[PDB]
Amino acid sequence: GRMHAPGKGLSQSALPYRRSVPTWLKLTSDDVKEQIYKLAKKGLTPSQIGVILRDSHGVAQVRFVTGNKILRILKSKGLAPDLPEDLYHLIKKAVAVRKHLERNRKDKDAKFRLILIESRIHRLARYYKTKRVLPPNWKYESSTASALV
Amino acid sequence: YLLRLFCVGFTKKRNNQIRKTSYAQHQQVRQIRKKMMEIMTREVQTNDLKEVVNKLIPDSIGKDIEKACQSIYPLHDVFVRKVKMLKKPKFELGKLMELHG
Amino acid sequence: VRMNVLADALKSINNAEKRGKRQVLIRPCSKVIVRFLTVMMKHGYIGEFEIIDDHRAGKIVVNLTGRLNKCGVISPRFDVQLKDLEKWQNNLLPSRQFGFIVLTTSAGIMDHEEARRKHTGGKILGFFF
Amino acid sequence: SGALDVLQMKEEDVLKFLAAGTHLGGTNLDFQMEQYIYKRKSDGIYIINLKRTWEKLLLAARAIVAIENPADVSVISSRNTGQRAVLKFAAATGATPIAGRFTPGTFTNQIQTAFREPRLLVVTDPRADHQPLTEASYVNLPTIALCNTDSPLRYVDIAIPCNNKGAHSVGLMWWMLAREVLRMRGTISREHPWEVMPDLYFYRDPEEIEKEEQAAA
Amino acid sequence: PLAKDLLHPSPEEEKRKHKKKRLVQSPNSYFMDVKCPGCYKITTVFSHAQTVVLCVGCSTVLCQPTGGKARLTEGCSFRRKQH
RNA sequence: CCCCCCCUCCCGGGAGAGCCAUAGUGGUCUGCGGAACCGGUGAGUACACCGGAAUGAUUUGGGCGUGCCCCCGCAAGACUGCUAGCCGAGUAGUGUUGGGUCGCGAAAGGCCUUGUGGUACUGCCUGAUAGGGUGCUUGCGAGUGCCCCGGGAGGUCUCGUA
RNA sequence: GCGCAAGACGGACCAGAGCGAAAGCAUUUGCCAAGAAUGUUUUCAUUAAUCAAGAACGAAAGUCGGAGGUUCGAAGACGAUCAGAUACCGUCGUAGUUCCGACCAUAAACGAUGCCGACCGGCGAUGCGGCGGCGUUAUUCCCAUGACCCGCCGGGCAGCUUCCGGGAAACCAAAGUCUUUGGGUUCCGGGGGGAGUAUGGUUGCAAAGCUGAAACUUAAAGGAAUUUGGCGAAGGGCACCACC
Repeated sequence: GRMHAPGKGLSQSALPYRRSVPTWLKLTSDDVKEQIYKLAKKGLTPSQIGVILRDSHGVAQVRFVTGNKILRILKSKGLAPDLPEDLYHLIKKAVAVRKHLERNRKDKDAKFRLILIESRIHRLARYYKTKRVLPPNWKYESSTASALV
Repeated sequence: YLLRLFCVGFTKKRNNQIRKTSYAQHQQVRQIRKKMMEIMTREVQTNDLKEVVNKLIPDSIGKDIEKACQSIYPLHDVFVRKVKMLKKPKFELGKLMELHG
Repeated sequence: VRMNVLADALKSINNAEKRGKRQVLIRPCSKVIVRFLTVMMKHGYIGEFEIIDDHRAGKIVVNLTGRLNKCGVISPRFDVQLKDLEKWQNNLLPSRQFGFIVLTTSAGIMDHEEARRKHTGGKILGFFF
Repeated sequence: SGALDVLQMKEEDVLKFLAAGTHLGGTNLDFQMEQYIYKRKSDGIYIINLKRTWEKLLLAARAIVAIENPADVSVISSRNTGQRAVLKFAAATGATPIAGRFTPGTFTNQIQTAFREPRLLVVTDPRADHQPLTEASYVNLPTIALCNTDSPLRYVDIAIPCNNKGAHSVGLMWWMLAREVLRMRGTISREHPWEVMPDLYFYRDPEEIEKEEQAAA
Repeated sequence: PLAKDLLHPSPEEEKRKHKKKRLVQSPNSYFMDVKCPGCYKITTVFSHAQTVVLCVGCSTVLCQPTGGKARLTEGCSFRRKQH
């Protein structure tokens, strides 16, 4: 079940058992690598990069045509941002919710959802600190809303 | 002449239908209401009182309503339930004589 | 969530035996499950049990012969000694002519009688009779 | 039943099945009759497989002729549709009929006058007639059922897929069962059929008895 | 059923069940290719697009994002590829 | 004269977008061969050219969706819309759900064999002999009855009346 | 019957229907923000479950400050009922009822049933999203679109039935998979009164909320269901010791 919702869901991707390169596709690794390079310097997040590749270029997954995933390629170049994308989106959502609650005073459920997303930010922050990708002096506050947008 | 036209509509149960519920979603009702308001405000703002009343003695506005709204969900019963007047222009006599002939 | 796949597997095969199905399904798989089912088939309570393999999570199909009564799991993971397993088999097993106690020793997953004749012991997995 | 060569279906039995309407089912579908329904046609009607019907008929006839006492098999009918069929079947084979208000004091109460415990029981339908099933549960007594796709199945050893809403279908199925059990017992030889009349077991509504009485001499 | 065999049933049985209840684990969606009637270049697109996609040469848009599979532009020839 | 009428029964003449069909009639599918394989060239769909390669000399029309799609010739079959002789013509006008090859739709004028056999009826009405609204009936429910013109006969069709 | 003015509320449409953590939510329109489920050959890769400290929200009633308070209506005032009513009944009636703030955190806040996860039968329905398949409806041919019908998939409120099984039985598809007793985990109770009482601490302007005894008495207090009761309970039949 979900970790804030009352209900339980079942909706996710499901890769097949067949771990092989598609025979009908004729693509190398260098052209798709510079396609990652171009679509990363255009200013997009890696989930949308995987979406746009499997939408337009007909690739099954990058792991079946290479030996590594997207973020490892981006850190090999160094164009991966210092903040993870899901944490960035959660911080942006929390900033938007707090900005809405600044002008809307009496809104109890929005405040409760603010508490829930702050709990999510805290849990991901402790995880990212204990897996040594962020320094321990990093800490999220309201005054950092314009710092890490 | 400023009027306030009211309208009402009930959905139609098909003869083939076995389900007894036959409701509609909120966006369907919203779009039906938008189409109904646009059609009802189009037929009044273009003509005077006598012409829209002569169009209102038969069911012409309603015939337009079940002509144009059956494409989204079939409905059968629309009458103009009430027309309320709010304000009138300056009082004269030629209009009063020309409505009588 | 699920944190003991062996207890769920044994409860599922117990429920399906009590209803009387012939072929059952277990959604997880592990080393402990497959060695436990081999010692099951070696002592003769089941038949030819299958396993599917994929790159995500294998499933186990187990044939049944109806020669089982109840098959439980000791939770949590207790430890026993050689002067201790008699106390367990007196108050846990239905008799001494049948009913086996499985346990993890240094030589692997194995039952209590050859552990007694080999004079070693360790943590206990479950039980069946 | 299907292991041998002569025991398969004949050519006119398919014609009798299609004439009597022994292929159409009800509206719903049960979860025990799933292996006899092949495919759902239009108008909400499910189709039984006739090979399965003939095969289970052979198995039930073998189970009937397995005993050596002909007066130890009992047939039960409750509704007014199939009444003459079980009576003339018991006249031909040697069975014992109970047609109309099966009394509950037969197999259990051992002091009553109507006390007869059989070896095999043949019910017309489990849903329309469920009282001998409950009393057959209380003694060592298997049951033979002519079940439809909407009839629930309980305490049934051998199930016959049937269309038990028409009297012609039930009568013709009883006719083929009697024909098979007399061929298996050794009275009528297999090389020549005795097919003189299937209308011995056919029931007609009370209009046709007066109509045929006025038509005949 | 008592002795229900879950080793190899009919493929309709795995067809009617869910994508994850299937004993051999495989999804239902697939890859496809489709062209424009007044063009030469043909490109491939997934069955569930989730973004609007246009054919190469910037001539005419091709698919539309839906909740289920992406609906195609009217008058376009296609066939399912498999390997 | 029972009548200003009106209604019913019997018998004919006209339109229709029902079935088996005729003349002008447009497409889809059902098999066979492009001598046989591997790449380059040019912006255009199925095109032209070469370079490899099989018997000094001669060659195979193409596509990139690897397997069926275009262009040919043969063999005839199953289905298909309009017109009433044809051009005019699917033409003005005609539609809101959205486009498409887009429904229904005459003409004026001109030109030729000079223009379909069997087969039912038609409560106004928006969209036909269809779909979708919707009657009269002994007061109650129902079998029959209900297009334009003409001729004869009759003037209270029936099944039970909470 | 026609106008003016104020306040409150959104019937019928409204269902064993939806949403939300719960308390709760129904005139249309415009703006902001959040979310379940569905689909996915997208991404991080163990980020997981429950929770002492601590924290948010929380029907009515209650107290402090205001504009304004229709109707209803504690305490109270006046008459009838009654042996006696300071009760039921009727007419007025203050604080309250509605809005903006400031507070206590109490209900039968009850599904009198903790959360997560696995398993064990069926039937026919409704709500969402997706999917396949006859035939109708938006000027008569195609396409997906809205609706109609037939089946499938996932989550949720469910309904019927079931010697699966459980229970003291009412009943439960969970209250099951339990002497054949062990999946993980938080709170919580040992005959009944005394008593949620006194003291102490705690919060509060205010009512009270949380924490929470002792002495003494007591052999019963309680839960399920059966048999005729006994009903100013319902529904039938009879009698001149009942009536017409």
